[PDB]
Amino acid sequence: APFVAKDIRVDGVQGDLEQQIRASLPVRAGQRVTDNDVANIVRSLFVSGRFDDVKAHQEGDVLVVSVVAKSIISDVKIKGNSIIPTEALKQNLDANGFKVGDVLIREKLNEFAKSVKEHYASVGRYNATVEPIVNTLPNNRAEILIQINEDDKAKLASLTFKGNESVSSSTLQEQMELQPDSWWKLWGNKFEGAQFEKDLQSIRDYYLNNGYAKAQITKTDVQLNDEKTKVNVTIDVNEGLQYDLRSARIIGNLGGMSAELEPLLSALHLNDTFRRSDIADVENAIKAKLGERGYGSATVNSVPDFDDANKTLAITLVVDAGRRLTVRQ
Repeated sequence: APFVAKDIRVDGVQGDLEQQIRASLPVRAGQRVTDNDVANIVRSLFVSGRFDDVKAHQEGDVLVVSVVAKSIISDVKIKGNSIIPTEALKQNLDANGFKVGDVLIREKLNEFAKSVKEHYASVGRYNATVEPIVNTLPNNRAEILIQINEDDKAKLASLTFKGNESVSSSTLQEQMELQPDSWWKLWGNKFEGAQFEKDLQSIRDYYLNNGYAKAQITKTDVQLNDEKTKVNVTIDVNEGLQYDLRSARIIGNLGGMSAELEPLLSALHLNDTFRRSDIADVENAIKAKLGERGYGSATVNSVPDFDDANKTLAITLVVDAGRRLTVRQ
């Protein structure tokens, strides 16, 4: 849709190149320009090889040209490398166009990372990870960082606890199967060794097996290492107040049985420190009991109610019994 380009902005870039883009622009501040002219700019730009993307529209009186330029490589560095010597990894980069000269092509980077993974596997580190990182820098440049873990893991260095008001470090780490100097599989990336999932329970269980029935575990850090041995771990825990059990009131669909279920709240110790494990064993018999009469899908669910103020807690075992059975011969 033709128009007069009073100004001509060029958006993607800085200096160096912003300059040469301008200097080659087939068009002139001031003239009026067709779709066709503008296409000519955009195609000329793409043919250089230098851009992942070029667009061009009118923004009032100015022809704007946005752009996204291939970075060029300032430093290449590798951490975690350890039995493929850096010499050879550096040689590989340099054969695959990741010399410092060069214009980074990002996809070839991931291809390169895959290929190094495949070499680590000809030497039997089938768990290796080779993840490349690109930090971008001004002047249309960037540096490359190849991160390598040749196994996952290495030995666990330190656990550290934050927000543990009342319970000590030393206590919680007896709750945990994972002790220092035992290994710490890190399943690449980002999903805590499976078994550490376990131990976060042990803990939750134990604040709940000892009053603190708000204890949410807040967050968890993992500190790797530069070389990818040793890791430091940090568990952030919010204990909250340490409640007590006053009432133990039941509801819902009990399939008659209210009868013989009410005698079950009884090896409970009302007006004493709350406890999940006790509260559970109730649900267990409640559920065994309902099972006798053929209700063996019955579901208990411990809702609560709080005196934060007066330090106590009101149990509401919502039950219901998934049908009765009746087999008949």
